[PDB]
Amino acid sequence: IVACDDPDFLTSYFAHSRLHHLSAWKANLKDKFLNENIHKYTKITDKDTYIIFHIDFDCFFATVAYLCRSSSFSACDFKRDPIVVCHGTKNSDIASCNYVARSYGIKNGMWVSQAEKMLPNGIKLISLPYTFEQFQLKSEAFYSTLKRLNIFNLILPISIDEAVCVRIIPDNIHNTNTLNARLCEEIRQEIFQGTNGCTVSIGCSDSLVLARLALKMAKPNGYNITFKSNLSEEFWSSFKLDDLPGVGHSTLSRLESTFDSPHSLNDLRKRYTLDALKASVGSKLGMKIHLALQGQDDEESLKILYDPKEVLQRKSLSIDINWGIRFKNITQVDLFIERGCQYLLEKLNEINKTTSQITLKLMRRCKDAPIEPPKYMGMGRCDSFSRSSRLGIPTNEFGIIATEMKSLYRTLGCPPMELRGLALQFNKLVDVGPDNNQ
DNA sequence: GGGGTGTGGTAG
DNA sequence: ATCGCTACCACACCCC
Ligand SMILES: Nc1ncnc2c1ncn2[C@H]1C[C@H](O)[C@@H](COP(=O)(O)OP(=O)(O)OP(=O)(O)O)O1
Ligand SMILES: [Ca+2]
Ligand SMILES: [Ca+2]
Ligand SMILES: [Ca+2]
Repeated sequence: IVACDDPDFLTSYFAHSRLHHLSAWKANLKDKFLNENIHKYTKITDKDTYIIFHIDFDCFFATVAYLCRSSSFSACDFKRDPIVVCHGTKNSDIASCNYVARSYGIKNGMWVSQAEKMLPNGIKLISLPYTFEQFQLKSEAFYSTLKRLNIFNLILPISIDEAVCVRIIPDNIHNTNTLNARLCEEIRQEIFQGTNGCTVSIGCSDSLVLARLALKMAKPNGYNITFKSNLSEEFWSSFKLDDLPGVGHSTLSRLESTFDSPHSLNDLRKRYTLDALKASVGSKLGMKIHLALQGQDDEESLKILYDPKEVLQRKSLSIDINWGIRFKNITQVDLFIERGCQYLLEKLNEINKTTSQITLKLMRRCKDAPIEPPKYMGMGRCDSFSRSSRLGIPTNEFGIIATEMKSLYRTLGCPPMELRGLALQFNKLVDVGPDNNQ
């Protein structure tokens, strides 16, 4: 039990937080891409022709947590039991669940107590603990396999368990689906072997957006090849609106309110007009969804193909702690800001950078919300407040940054006992080169 | 056109 | 108990 006023809190929270791990793993994968390719341009151009293989472990955490589960939990079958990965017993997030559990309607992000109610009396919910180190070792095997194949002009990391692999098809060369299905089946089999029993699915197409939908269609433990030329009403009628990239819960609600609750991408595409779409969800997102409904990528999503090094370059750096924040006085808040600043500066120094703009953001208990929320140590219902500050010259100096961060906190007027969450952000970073003279 | 701010949204 | 992170894109409204 490490409390937020304990010097070890940040270490212990990050050690347990799957969302921290996902974000740290992604950041390390992007920096490794930059280093591996530091002397390899490997350029893709608008005139070039390519195929995308979008590869993703099926229920990654649940599959690995099961394969490596301790003897305390020997009594469960992956193919017949509803398995979830989570920390606790009641208001604890399901990090991952297996397709059996999903068959009952259970979803990642659900609380355990909610997913228990969805099980007909008789079947038992099996909760496995996280196995963070093994998640990363299986991932290592995965990215190693992908590299060893020497069949992709570009291997873009998406997350610990997900990558977008680009193969250039030269104008002279003739591609067949015979070749694609075999590349698909090789990848799936090598990864199954290299990871001791983990399965991936694969979407294969000639746009990023379609490969993504093809991969959704292929799950679980399969692969799907759907090119622009293969599009059909049958295909579109198989997807929900929030299967589209960029359509999260708020965009879904606006789409359902605007276009009379479509229930498939076929409904949406038979009903929309571009302008009504941009009116409902925004101009750029509107155009993106419009092009997506043709199977086509937008300008922003193509940039990762044309200049992946610019895209994967880190432009800001931050920490967010919105769980376990219970402080009594301004002294302990200041100490915590200081610990956060030191952590962020250690990271900033590891990447040889300075920052010229910082932000403090906080979560303050809603005036009518309970002091202790439903979730143990949760932030509960909160109001967000944020303030930023431009520095004089770029810096990595703790005295400048931590003092300004503590000043920013004071300007937001949040009593320490009402504090439920803090983010510390370095919004602009500057390169440190060999010449640091004035 | 540029830059400025604080907020909202998405994603594994 | 329980570990509700974090990068980056977009927008609204603001300065001349
Ligand atoms: N909040 C979260 N959002 C997404 N993934 C999360 C989250 N918390 C934990 N995870 C885990 C679930 C996975 O094991 C891993 C990668 O996420 P993701 O690929 O979306 O899910 P998944 O592999 O369990 O299911 P799917 O087969 O649908 O991809 O991260
Ligand atoms: Ca996955
Ligand atoms: Ca994934
Ligand atoms: Ca989506």
